[PDB]
Amino acid sequence: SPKGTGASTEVKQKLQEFLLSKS
Amino acid sequence: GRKKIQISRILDQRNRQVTFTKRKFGLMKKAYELSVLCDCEIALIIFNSANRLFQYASTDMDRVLLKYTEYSEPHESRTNTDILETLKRR
Amino acid sequence: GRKKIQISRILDQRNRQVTFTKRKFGLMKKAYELSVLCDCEIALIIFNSANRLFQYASTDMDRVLLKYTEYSEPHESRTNTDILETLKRR
DNA sequence: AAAGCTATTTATAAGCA
DNA sequence: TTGCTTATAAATAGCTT
Repeated sequence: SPKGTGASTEVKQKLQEFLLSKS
Repeated sequence: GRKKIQISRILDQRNRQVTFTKRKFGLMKKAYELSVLCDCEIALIIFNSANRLFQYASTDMDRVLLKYTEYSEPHESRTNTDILETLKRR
Repeated sequence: GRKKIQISRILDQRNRQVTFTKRKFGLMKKAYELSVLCDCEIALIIFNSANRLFQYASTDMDRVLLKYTEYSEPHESRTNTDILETLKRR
């Protein structure tokens, strides 16, 4: 039963700039 | 389940917490299955009232979310309503 | 199902396509249920071999993923590798 | 790849250990 | 909670065609 850290630290960054500009 | 239950915010906070845990697992289980059976990548993101984040990834959330930056055109998107809707319609 | 099936890449491309569609739906169905039952937000991202994107969102996909990006605290994060084991137990 | 139809396998509300 | 146990409700593999 393994938990863990946030999913990513960098990718999350790239994902965001995208989501926002998607507007 | 030993008795049929409608789908609406479980009131008893005790039972609404036992169920969240039980199902959340089953959901991820099926995700995982669909993932292996049909050889496809899947990301699953859950958020509870307390905004506690829960997630799954057939391999790595990194790959998928990143791989979702390129092909952003959803050949199929659904809202809670589509499902609710498509539930009666058929 | 009328017969028990192991979980491994369905070989017959015909059957591996009939199953993807059937399950994908059920998965989203449960997502939706978990969503309403336990009042929580969920994003579901699927990618098939042909990289065709399929997705679901209890309400809005952009919202969930955003909230996600700005989420640095820790949380539950599973995989199939993980899930497989958690299953090898019960 | 498309719809129904069981026969069965799963998933799980309640129980109660 | 902290779980395991077990009737029922559900999901669905494999057939028609």
